[PDB]
Amino acid sequence: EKPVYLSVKADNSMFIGNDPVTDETMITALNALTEGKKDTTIFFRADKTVDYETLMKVMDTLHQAGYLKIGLVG
Amino acid sequence: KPVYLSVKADNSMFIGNDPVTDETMITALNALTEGKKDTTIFFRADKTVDYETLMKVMDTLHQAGYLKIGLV
Amino acid sequence: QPISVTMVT
Repeated sequence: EKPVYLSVKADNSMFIGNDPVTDETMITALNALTEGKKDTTIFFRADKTVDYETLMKVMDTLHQAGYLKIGLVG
Repeated sequence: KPVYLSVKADNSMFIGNDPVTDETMITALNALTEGKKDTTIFFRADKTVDYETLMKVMDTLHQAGYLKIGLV
Repeated sequence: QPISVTMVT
């Protein structure tokens, strides 16, 4: 199934595809795209300045939701 | 046996307790893994380390064939 | 509690 791109910007704004998301809404927005298929590949991209704490907060939300196929892009 | 790669806020880097830089990291790692590319590499970093830095390190590991990466 | 990642290029 079609991969989803999650983008985090320097302002810490976050997007699933083009949809603005936050930690509390990201899994609902993602499930709209994946129809709950946990084998869908998630590609994470971030502005060069985004820090590791932010990255890990996003990764943990995906992980606790069962989205385990993650690729980092840069 | 897994290896821990640490990146600190000042961008200093370590393989185990061994200081490394991007140009020496793979030699230092091979000394621990004996070249076994299925060895798990755990990446840990200070909260303020930037994504650019993380990706420079990930790319060096990746181009060397170390593909089993866990973020901590 | 690690997260596994691939890097893509």
